[PDB]
Amino acid sequence: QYLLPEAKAQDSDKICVVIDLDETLVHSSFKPVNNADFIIPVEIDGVVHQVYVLKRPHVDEFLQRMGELFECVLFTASLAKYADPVADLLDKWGAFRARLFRESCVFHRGNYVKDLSRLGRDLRRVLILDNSPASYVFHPDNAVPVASWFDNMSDTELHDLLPFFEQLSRVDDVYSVLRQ
Ligand SMILES: COCCCOc1ccnc(C[S@@](=O)c2nc3ccccc3[nH]2)c1C
Ligand SMILES: [Mg+2]
Repeated sequence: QYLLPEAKAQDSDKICVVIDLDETLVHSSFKPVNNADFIIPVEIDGVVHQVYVLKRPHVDEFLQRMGELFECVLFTASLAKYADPVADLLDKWGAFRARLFRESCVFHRGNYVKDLSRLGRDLRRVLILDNSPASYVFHPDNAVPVASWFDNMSDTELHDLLPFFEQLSRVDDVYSVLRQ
């Protein structure tokens, strides 16, 4: 059975957007970072290591606005033990109606593929936002490309992507804009 429960009533009419974490919304690292947005302690084989998390610019405006426009789902290749605490801390608005992690990805030809068909949502109303063209090899026509973000604090891509999602949020069939 499908990766998601049935949409709640607030969410059923909306387009479902699958959103990536790392290098899409945040960039985390084991190397200490000086003025970090948050620091997550992560237990790895019994030893706690600090993870230094930087937020991509305009991520707050971005997530609060997508949480309105869409049934937003976090879908990352990372492990819950790291991604859940990052989410609790980023997601100030209850934007993510679900969280999917490494076990929900398909490992295909050495890549973590987000298989939109296991989602349980009509595919004409599913979008995937990911820095990584491989996570959507199976659904290239459901995808909004975004560049990988590491630390460039002049980045404006989340802000610049918003009027396009504003338009997508209203169509009956995303393929009518993307093209399948
Ligand atoms: C001591 O290093 C061993 C790493 C074990 O993996 C873990 C475990 C917990 N947390 C993290 C933090 S995160 O930066 C991260 N992003 C990733 C993207 C792809 C694959 C693994 C990833 N891991 C990682 C990478
Ligand atoms: Mg990524």
